[PDB]
Amino acid sequence: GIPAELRPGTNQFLTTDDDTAAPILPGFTPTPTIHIPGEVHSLLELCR
Amino acid sequence: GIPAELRPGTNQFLTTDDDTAAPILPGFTPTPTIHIPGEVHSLLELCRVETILEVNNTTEATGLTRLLIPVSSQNKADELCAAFMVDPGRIGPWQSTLVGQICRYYTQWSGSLKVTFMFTGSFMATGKMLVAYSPPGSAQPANRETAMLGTHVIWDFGLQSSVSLVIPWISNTHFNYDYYTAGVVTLWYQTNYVVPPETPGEAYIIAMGAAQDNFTLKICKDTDEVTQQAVLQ
Amino acid sequence: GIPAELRPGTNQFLTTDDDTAAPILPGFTPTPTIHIPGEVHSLLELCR
Amino acid sequence: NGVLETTINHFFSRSGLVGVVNLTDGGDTTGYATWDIDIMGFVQLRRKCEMFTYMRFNAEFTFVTTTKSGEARPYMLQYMYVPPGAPKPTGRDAFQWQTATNPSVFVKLTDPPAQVSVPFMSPASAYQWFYDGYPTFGQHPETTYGLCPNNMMGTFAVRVVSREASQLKLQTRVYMKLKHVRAWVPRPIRSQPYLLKNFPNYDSSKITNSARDRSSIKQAN
Amino acid sequence: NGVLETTINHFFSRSGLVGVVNLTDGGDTTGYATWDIDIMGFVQLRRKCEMFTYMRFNAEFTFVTTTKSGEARPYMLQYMYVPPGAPKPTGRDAFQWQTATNPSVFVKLTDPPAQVSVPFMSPASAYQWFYDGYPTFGQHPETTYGLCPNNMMGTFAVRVVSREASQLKLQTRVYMKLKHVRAWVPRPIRSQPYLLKNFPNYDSSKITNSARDRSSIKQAN
Amino acid sequence: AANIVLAYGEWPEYCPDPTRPDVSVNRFYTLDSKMWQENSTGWYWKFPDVLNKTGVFGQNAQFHYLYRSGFCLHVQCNASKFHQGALLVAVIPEFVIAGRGSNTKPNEAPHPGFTTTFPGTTGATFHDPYVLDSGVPLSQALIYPHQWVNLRTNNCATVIVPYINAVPFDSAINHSNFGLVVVPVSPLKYSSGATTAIPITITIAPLNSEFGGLRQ
Amino acid sequence: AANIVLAYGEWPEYCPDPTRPDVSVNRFYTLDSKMWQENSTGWYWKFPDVLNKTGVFGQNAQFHYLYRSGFCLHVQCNASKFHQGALLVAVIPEFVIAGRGSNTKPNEAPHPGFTTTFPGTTGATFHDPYVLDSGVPLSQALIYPHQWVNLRTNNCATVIVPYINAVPFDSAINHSNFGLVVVPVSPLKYSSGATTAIPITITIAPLNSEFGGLRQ
Repeated sequence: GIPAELRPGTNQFLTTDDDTAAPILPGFTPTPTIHIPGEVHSLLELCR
Repeated sequence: GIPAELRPGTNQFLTTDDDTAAPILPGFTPTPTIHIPGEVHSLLELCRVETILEVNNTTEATGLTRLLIPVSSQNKADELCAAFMVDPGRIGPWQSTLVGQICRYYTQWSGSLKVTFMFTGSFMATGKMLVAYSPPGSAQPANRETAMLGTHVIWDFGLQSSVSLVIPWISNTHFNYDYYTAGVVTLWYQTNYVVPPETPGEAYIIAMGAAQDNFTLKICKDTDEVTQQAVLQ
Repeated sequence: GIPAELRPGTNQFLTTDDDTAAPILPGFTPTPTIHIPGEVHSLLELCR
Repeated sequence: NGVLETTINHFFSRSGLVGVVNLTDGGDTTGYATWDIDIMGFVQLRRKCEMFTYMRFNAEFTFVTTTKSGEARPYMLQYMYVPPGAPKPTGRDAFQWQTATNPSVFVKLTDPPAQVSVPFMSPASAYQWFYDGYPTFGQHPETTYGLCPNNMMGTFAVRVVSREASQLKLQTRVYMKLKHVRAWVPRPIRSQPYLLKNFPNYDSSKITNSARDRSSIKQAN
Repeated sequence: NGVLETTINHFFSRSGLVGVVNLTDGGDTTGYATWDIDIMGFVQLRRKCEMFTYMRFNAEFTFVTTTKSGEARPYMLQYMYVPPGAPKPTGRDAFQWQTATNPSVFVKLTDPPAQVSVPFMSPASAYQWFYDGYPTFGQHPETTYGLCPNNMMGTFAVRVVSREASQLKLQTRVYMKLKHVRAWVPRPIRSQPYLLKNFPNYDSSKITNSARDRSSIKQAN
Repeated sequence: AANIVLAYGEWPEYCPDPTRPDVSVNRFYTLDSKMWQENSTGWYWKFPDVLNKTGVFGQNAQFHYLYRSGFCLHVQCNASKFHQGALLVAVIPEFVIAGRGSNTKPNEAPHPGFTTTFPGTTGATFHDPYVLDSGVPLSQALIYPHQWVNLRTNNCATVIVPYINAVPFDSAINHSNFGLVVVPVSPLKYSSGATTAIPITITIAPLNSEFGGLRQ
Repeated sequence: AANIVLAYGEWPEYCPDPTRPDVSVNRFYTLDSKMWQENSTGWYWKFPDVLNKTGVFGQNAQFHYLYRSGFCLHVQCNASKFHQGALLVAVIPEFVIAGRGSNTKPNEAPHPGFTTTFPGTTGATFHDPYVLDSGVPLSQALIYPHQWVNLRTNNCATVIVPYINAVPFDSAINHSNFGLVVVPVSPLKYSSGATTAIPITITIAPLNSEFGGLRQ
């Protein structure tokens, strides 16, 4: 197969990392989102 | 999934390797960089600066006087004033310069060097020196006459307050019995030092040197220049 | 991440194999080659 | 002839050892170990980054951990990185370790080393190892001269993950690689030995000469 | 009919065993082991690269390490490569091992072997195994004949990473593959056996004939 | 005026689009001259200090919380044709003197006093100039922006330095951006009967200045 | 002149854009002829040596630190039609003789003496030519640039060799680029009454020479 080599940082759990975790329920489609007024994007909007 | 096979070199940490390490703070954006003047890209930019050699280093003048080589009235013409080997990488006068200290971090160098002299005597004083370079393999020139036959510059103080001499080529090579033979540069009295009355009869030459454009270094290593080993605390 | 599966022949050192070994000195550039006469490409050149 | 070995970035490459920290479990008093990030620690890398004034870079740390006898065993470790300004763990069991904003890497002792990168953390546009002045604005009436808080890069702390104490003993060699290095306004490189860790202070009586002496000025070896 | 097996590069391929080094821990006097890189070591590969004069190539080393009984255990090892011109480690605990410019590979004993590549390190444009002359320029007044420092390829050193000494005993088979091989100005291949390692010297009294004899010239087997 | 040294090949500029004192701060300030003699060991001036307590420039800096500017420095040495010597005029950023007289501990390490760190208008004097009191090799001081003033040749040295720092603005009282070091590399020599002590005059023009955060 | 051997099919050239002695070094040098007889075992000349102490070429090489050139070699053998034999004229790069008389240790191993390694103008003589004193099989010496000079046929052998080395320039005194080996493969035979000893004359023209680093 494709030759690969493992590098340091293998088998480590970094709390701040980012990557796709396998969905526990792949075929589940969640309730579609409606329009709820007053959505907050940034905290700066909330500081002013 | 994608079939894979592990190869030797797996699970090894190679200090000199290169690869992306996972950012501990992915969403952090650092302070944008402004313009700070005097940025340094290569160390060669930093070698070409000409800095003072210590040509008088021996157990007599200890201090700032260690940077200065003298001339006087009592010295007859046609005799040697001072001499020093030209290599950046060994002990002696070049350890004070950048090019000398920067060559401690690299095993092999080669290129052309630039040696420059400056005269601090009085505006009224006058004389001449013969500054000559003997290529490697030739020994210490014994006489001014044989020194003249090589690569030299007659340098008259009254005319020029500074002279410059480009040594053509110099580099290290291996493969203390080798003792790395390299060239030497000597500085001779062409004529005795002439001075008018009511003027000091003793002056100093100050010598400084730097690399030129084609000077290159390679094969990095750490310096023996410091034995300190982790002050800390 | 990318789903993968290890196959037999993993973690083996085959003397005759071929693959990139990590350079111990990545930033080192070797002395450029000059022209040296009498280069030998094949041993057959040397049999004749 | 390739210039690439003399560039300012290659000169700081090649991860070296910036510190070592020891860990022993009595379980309560000290069950942990902490190491402040300081690149002034040893004298090789100190003397290199003191030939410049302002430097801006990234750090990449690799944690090599073994046991006292040296043979591993599958114990799990936690490497917490407390960014500058956060409180440091005061105990093995302290609540500091569950703080979400302190990133961590859980890695077993039998694995290859753990590796992370740190960004450029200063509020200033670059680090400066030479600061002439005082940190305080409060009209210092007048030992605080030269020390600027801006260079704090954070801290690592290490523990063993377990409910009870495990009697093993560890030390962690921490290798740091230095990436994307920009450097400004160079200095001369130090002749004299170092005395105090964080300060330029040197010895006035013992001053060593920059160039080894010889017999006479006009005799060349 | 495919020429590719006779090319000069395929003839030097196929990593073989270029040396073996033993390691034992008393912890202090010798806790380490060092091996200079020499491809003249054994007689198979020596006789091949002595049929040429100038050769230029890369090296690829693979370190197979086992224990005396042969069964592994997860101890960590350090392979330091000191490039030509650097000082060699004088002790297990010596400061040589923390030098940043000496690359290293930390790998556990239970892993697959560690593998690295070396570039072409000579200042000259190619290696030369036959040098007629003297290394010194100092007018040799006249055992130093034939030995050129240019062929120094560096050195490896091996230690076990630990704070205390571990009583295990190891030996390291080191296999070397030879890549991107160019070769020039061929020689004849040696008839006589080798006596001294680094020198052509042979035995004048015992000279062996190149072709095994037979009964009579005019009788063909 | 024959040769100006332009530090780091870059000219002073204003804030890269914080106020400007028009042309009001533009004029020469002439410091008290230093008297150089056979045994003189050198001098230095922490620069955004020297002008702190003197002049219209001084009132702004003490009453404003942030500060930015470059400078133009002129160093003249008046002396006859019978005097001889050489000086090294260098502008070295973030010049930090050091405690000498080694006692190495966390506690009793002899840090410099404020009068030794910030000298004021009268500048200070090197104990041992060979290390520049930095522990660093003076023979390498030629890295920085520098000029040789050699009595044999021209007696003037001028250097323009831009504002350099990791931040755009900084306090004028606490932080000293660059120091100005003047050392007598080759000692002064004169024949008997000549005037014994040679004066050194340094004139500084705070060109391209900015201030902010006034304090009533 | 019937056939020239052009070593490795490549002509001498100058430095691939270090000085040139115009045409001044271009001329034939004729070595002392060697006297070949029934029992003669062969000869060799370390080449950038033979000319080192003799001639205008010799003064340049001893007084210059670096050296580069190729050569043109002519080997003539004068002899009657009643003499017979054959010689093998070969130019073998980096010819390194070897210590014979085996004692194998780190210490007492009998390395060759300087007079044996660099023979000088008069060349040297093989102890046992069968191995070429290299330990290598002479029967394979035909690899190198070579010519047969066979008294039955033409008596001249000419070979042009280019400068070969891993570096562009090298010292003339210390390093001997190539040796010139002349061996009597088939022994000389002559009838009674004929002249007993046959001379061998080698003429060498240092074409395309360069020097550098003169020493006063």
